[PDB]
Amino acid sequence: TNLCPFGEVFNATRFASVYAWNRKRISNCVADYSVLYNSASFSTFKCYGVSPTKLNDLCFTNVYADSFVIRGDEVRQIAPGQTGKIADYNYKLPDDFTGCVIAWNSNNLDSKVGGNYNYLYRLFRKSNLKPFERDISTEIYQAGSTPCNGVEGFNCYFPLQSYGFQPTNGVGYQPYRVVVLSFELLHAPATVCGPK
Amino acid sequence: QVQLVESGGGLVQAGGSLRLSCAASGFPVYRDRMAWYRQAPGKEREWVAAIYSAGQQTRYADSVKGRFTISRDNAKNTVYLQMNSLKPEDTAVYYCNVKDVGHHYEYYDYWGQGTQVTVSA
Repeated sequence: TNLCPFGEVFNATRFASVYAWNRKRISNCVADYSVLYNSASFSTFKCYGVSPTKLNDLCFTNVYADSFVIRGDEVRQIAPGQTGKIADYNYKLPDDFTGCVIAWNSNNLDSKVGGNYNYLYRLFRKSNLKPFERDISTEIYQAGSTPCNGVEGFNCYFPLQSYGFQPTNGVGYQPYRVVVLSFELLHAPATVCGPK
Repeated sequence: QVQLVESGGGLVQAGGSLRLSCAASGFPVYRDRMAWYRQAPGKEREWVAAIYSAGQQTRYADSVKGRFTISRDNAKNTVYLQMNSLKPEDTAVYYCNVKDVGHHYEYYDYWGQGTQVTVSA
């Protein structure tokens, strides 16, 4: 029924900023997870509620692939129960997450001589993101009680911040591409299954 | 490594125009946010204008709305502030500004040396 288009997700030329993280729905296709897990291409490949070696034996109603770019020392925030600027304000996994977090160093593709500042993360927000919530607004953040009126100033901040990805950065401040696979099984016929 | 150099400015009569430049070295001008501030004699440094890579591209303080326009040139790694219909209240030292994040999540404010802008009544 056609192979699932994982390459469309994992080898995309352009990845999203985490604040505007990208979601692709995967449905009606044969998924080979082992070829991802056993590729030796990833520095993180961990699953919650499923084993990585058993993914090829599982059927799901739908799969969601969320993808974005963060720095390496923030990869640890892409896990249930984690807190920090990324989990709080950018991309939040639920406590009962079933799926996989997959990450790899993308310095060879996302670093520029002179610095790559294209990737942004939300630095300020009034409250924490709910699980799988996406906030792409770009309003001036009111830190105090006086309204901002579209204007920076005292207690009034632009809420997005560039990562400063210089190629000479330490590995903790290097860019990592991240894909979060979410597996849903509902009481519908399974559309995404493993091979054989 | 990160450095901002303001140029432009000088003396102008009320109603005249000026273009300030901010040459950036160590980082690309295409980034989250680049800002212009100004500090008048005896006053607090205040935000004037900013250009953003996401959302509304430009924002301006109320007192300069409709009279200033900010822009960027990537080939020259520069940000410009075009100032029209200048008024004596616009007299100040002008600074460009960026806010960077470091390895240990420090937030550093980078300023240039400033350029003097004088508008005579």
